[PDB]
Amino acid sequence: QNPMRDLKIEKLVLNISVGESGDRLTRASKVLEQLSGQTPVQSKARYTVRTFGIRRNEKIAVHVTVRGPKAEEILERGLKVKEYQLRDRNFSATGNFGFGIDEHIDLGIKYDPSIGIFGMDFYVVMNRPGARVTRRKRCKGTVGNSHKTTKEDTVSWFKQKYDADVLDK
Amino acid sequence: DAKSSAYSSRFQTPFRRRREGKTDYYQRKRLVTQHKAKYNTPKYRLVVRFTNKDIICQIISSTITGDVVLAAAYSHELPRYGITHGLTNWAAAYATGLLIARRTLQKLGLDETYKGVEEVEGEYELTEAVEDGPRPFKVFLDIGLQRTTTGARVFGALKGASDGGLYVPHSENRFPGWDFETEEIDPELLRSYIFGGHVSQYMEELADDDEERFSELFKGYLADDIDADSLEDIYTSAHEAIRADPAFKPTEKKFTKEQYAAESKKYRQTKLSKEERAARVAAKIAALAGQQ
Amino acid sequence: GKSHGYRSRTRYMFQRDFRKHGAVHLSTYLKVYKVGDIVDIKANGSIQKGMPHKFYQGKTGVVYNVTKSSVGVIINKMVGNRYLEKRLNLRVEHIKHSKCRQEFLERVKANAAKRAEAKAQGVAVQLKRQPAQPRESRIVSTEGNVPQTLAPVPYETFI
Amino acid sequence: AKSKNHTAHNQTRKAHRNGIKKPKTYKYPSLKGVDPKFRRNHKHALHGTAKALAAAKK
Amino acid sequence: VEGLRRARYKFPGQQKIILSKKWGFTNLDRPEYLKKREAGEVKDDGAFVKFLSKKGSLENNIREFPEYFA
RNA sequence: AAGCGAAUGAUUAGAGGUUCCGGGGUCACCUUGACCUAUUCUCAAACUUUAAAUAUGUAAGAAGUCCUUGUUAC
RNA sequence: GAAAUCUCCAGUAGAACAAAAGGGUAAAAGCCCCCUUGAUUUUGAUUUUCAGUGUGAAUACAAACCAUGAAAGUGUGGCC
RNA sequence: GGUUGCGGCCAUAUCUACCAGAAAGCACCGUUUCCCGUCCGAUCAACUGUAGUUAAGCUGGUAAGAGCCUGACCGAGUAGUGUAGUGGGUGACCAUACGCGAAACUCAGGUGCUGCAAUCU
Ligand SMILES: [Mg+2]
Ligand SMILES: [Mg+2]
Ligand SMILES: [Mg+2]
Ligand SMILES: [Mg+2]
Ligand SMILES: [Mg+2]
Ligand SMILES: [Mg+2]
Ligand SMILES: [Mg+2]
Ligand SMILES: [Mg+2]
Repeated sequence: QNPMRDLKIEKLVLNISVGESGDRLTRASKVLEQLSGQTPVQSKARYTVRTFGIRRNEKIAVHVTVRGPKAEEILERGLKVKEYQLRDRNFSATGNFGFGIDEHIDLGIKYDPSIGIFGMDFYVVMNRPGARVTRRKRCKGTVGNSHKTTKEDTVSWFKQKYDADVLDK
Repeated sequence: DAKSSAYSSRFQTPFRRRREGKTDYYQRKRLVTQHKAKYNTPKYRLVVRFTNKDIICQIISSTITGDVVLAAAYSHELPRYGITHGLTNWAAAYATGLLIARRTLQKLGLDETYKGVEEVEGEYELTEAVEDGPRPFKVFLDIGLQRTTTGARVFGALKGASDGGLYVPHSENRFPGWDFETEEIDPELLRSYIFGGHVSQYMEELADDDEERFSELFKGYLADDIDADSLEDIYTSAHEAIRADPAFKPTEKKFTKEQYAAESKKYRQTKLSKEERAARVAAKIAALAGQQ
Repeated sequence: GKSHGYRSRTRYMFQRDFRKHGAVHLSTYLKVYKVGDIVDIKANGSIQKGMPHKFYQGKTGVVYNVTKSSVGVIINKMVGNRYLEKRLNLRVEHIKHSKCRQEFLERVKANAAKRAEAKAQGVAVQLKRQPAQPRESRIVSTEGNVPQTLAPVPYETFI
Repeated sequence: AKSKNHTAHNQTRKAHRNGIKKPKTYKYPSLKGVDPKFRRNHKHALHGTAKALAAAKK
Repeated sequence: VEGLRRARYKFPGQQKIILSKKWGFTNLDRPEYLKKREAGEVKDDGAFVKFLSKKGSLENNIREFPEYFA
């Protein structure tokens, strides 16, 4: 209908969350370093609950953000593991989606410290050209309703190339 | 969703230009407010603004009814001086600052004195007040919502205007060639970027590296047969032409504003009157009540 | 015990107006104040520096000093059985020009012009203002306006 | 023993028995509290106008 | 009337018994409510009623009060 | 004084919207609580969009107004 | 998992701003980061309490000397 | 008349939904050698106006639209209130006389105006 009205993978955030901190976080950092190819960022604790074994500001998690082509190659690598099987859930009403995997270290061979299974949260953010108007410092504005990414638009975009299906089991 | 009526009634809107995201009123207050014991002395502001495709350089004072432009200079008028390419790159911003400086000094008759840095070297300099003569014209840089970066184009327009012979206070902390690890300037690097050295060195490197992207970018240089080497020469000749006549010849303005008004008056949807609004609501009822 | 701090009993006086919080508009900062200008005092609770004490809210004074961001104002304050001169250092935000003085100057200009034109003819052209006068006589016709009205009405509960 | 704590009764009658008075304006008020920079330069400006008038009149 | 006259004895002071000219608990006179009901300007609700006004979005004013506009 | 189908805080009553929010009740049940929506009765010294009366500040000129132009290190 | 991290949407402040309460504050006065010592020197003027005494607290300048910022500017302790 | 830059007043300007927009401008938009900033040229920087698109931003229009604004012998001279009486009433309170005088409500209309400079079938 218009080339500027095309879905695109704006972002691919990649998250790991640990109940404690230490060498678990450090290896949670190398597993992100090897795949993304860039330094991951660790996260503080917003507040302490004394039931999940977490204290404020102790670096309990790690996550890294990837964009452009690399987000596509990583996404296909992670979706072949799921065999392109997602649900009716896992697609947010704002047009983003995501899933989770565990122990894909059998691909991307580093020295392979294969001592410890890591789960891994893929979340992907979809946008069309013009998302800059909501992020730029000057004259920041809000995307019009027609241009907004929705869950149906993301589902159709997925059911196209990436040749997948949803709501199944 | 679901904006409640009480939310709407109790909502206080920002100032219009804050809603539009153009004016920073925190910075504008300190930019504009004058010492009350200088009762009616204007405080002049070098507004430097970058769109895509253009650089707007204006000297602006403030009144209650609105702002006043002492002088205006634009990057799109640089063709009549010699630069038709890169009308937004850092050297073009320098030439626009040089232009607004020479133009404002000519308008105020303060150009025989305060001729500024005639020969560019890249050194850090201020318009010094002459002995027993008039003080240099005072202007303070305004950059709006632009972030402050060592090497940003606003400070290139700042540098050009300073060299143009108007007094604009500034440090050298944000020019290209400054190092945070070693607090000093690179006069040679600053000068080279003033004369387009960054983009000229780019097309030099790009030409050998790969010619297809050297044909996509810098297509216009190829089109009119401009080498990288001549970019230094054209900027030098353009600064001299700017110093020759900064007079601002305006456009001949074909199709006078009355028929601009006439032609653009037929592309705006007219507001429907209150009677026609009653007709529209009556028609919507009547179609709905027609028993299908 | 009792409490008499500087800003006591200012809960409402130093309120911003409703839907009128935020930054002060630039007109208040671009207004010029000279010595002898008559100004009104109204504190802006957003600007905590250079505030008038709550006694001076609504008082009208004369500018005697002009500094960078502020104005010196002379106010006459009734202390016991006499008035005392008070000098206030107020930032421009808590200050506005009084429209009484501007309108009196307008009358002074109009008096001058009327005097200048009267010197051509018509001595004693009544420069002074006058209190509102009793009405002159008049004739009220009934053409299309015949008097017609009823009496007081009976009592009904309406509830 | 207890007694009255405070009252402004009779206070306006006392205040008015000698006619609450205005502060008796003058030409040339005190330049107390004026900005010192202005005040310093006003001294020299007045010195110069004194010289000019004295030369003009003699 | 008798119920309220018997309740008056439990209150201090003076109380009066007034027959209202309003329809039930509404703020409408009896003929005014009658002409606002015979024309479909009155909609039943839980125990009170909602009224039709010429203000607001039409779609709501037809979705609600569908008997009107006939 | 007014207001509460305006914010805050109180407060009566039902309507509509069918939600892994301990409704027992099929394994989609008039016999359920909340939450949201449009309504409804009643309130506030330490609530409020509004907002009086009375009281209260200033001005109503020669120490003024207009014109020309002398001083200054501001 | 209702409460761990990650992403987007709405969000006039319903948060936060050491401490009572009230006022104020949204490209901030809140949060994070960089730099700092103006929480400094010397006098006077002023506001509040008021006798127009003191004490406290505060305001606007002046002469220095500085901090920060690209700059206007701001800063003579703590948003009031 | 459109548009841009800088504004003044700061909703008649806001919010929701939906349709339009010639030219120019603005915009989205192409790239990462350079100066700079990132976990990430997303933001910020720089470079080419080149590869493209009015899709969005933006502007305007529609809405018995919400909100907002203005008026009304709308409610209402009502509530309240200054002054007075050896007025009424056991009181609570109330009436009257000379003055001032609301808010809610109900209709009605309206939905930015404007300054400086530049530019545009
Ligand atoms: Mg700033
Ligand atoms: Mg107190
Ligand atoms: Mg005693
Ligand atoms: Mg009351
Ligand atoms: Mg602080
Ligand atoms: Mg302080
Ligand atoms: Mg990009
Ligand atoms: Mg008596």
